[PDB]
Amino acid sequence: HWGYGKHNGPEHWHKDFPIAKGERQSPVDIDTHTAKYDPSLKPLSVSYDQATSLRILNNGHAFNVEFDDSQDKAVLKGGPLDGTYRLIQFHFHWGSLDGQGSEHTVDKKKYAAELHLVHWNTKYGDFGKAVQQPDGLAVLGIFLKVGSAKPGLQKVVDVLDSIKTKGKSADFTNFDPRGLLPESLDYWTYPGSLTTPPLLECVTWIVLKEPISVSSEQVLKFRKLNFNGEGEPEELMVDNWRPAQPLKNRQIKASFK
Ligand code: NI
Ligand code: NI
Repeated sequence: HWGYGKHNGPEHWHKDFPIAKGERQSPVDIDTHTAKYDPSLKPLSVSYDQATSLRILNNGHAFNVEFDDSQDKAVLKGGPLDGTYRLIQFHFHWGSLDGQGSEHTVDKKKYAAELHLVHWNTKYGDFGKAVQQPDGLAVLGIFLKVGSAKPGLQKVVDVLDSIKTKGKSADFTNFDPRGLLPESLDYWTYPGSLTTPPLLECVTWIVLKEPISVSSEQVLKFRKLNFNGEGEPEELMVDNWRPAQPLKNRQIKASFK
């Protein structure tokens, strides 16, 4: 009833999910000429040393690499955040062509893809309760450009053949998400939403300034995934991004001058 196809894409989502036209929707365009440095901000604290990855799942929209979130094993703190946010999953949004695929844009530039590391605020006890709160989630977004390979992505690439179609999963232990980060943790932040239905306005977005590079071969393997289930007509999993939404009464703050 929702997807990225010819008849159920982002422009239709409002019919089932009227908050699609809400006041704090994501993604947005990040205008680097109007975002303002905020000295109240602190450095990010990314603490992933004890991360426990479990599984990778093709959910028909993207794939999620899932983590054990039943203890403070992989947490995000600092920055704009108060309290402790636990990593639950990461996933990507990507294009059919190297010139589109990201959800956020920077001065209207689209990247080839965007990585989302999704975290929930431990004060709310579980993910499902967290998404009902304005400060329930923190999503660390990282742009991908095509250039050099990202070595730390390759284990994800090489399992994709085992999860080609919707509903397939595979064991995915011992993956280190630190290998997906750029060098700098400089960031932009703003209040927004989930970028898929139910589009809840529960996210503090933290979007890194520095992209990571992935190879053309790595991206091509993402583009072999399927939206469909096994035994259904093949629909390549590409262009699983929502376009920029109106900023409305929000300000984007920068952690850097
Ligand atoms: Ni549906
Ligand atoms: Ni996402």
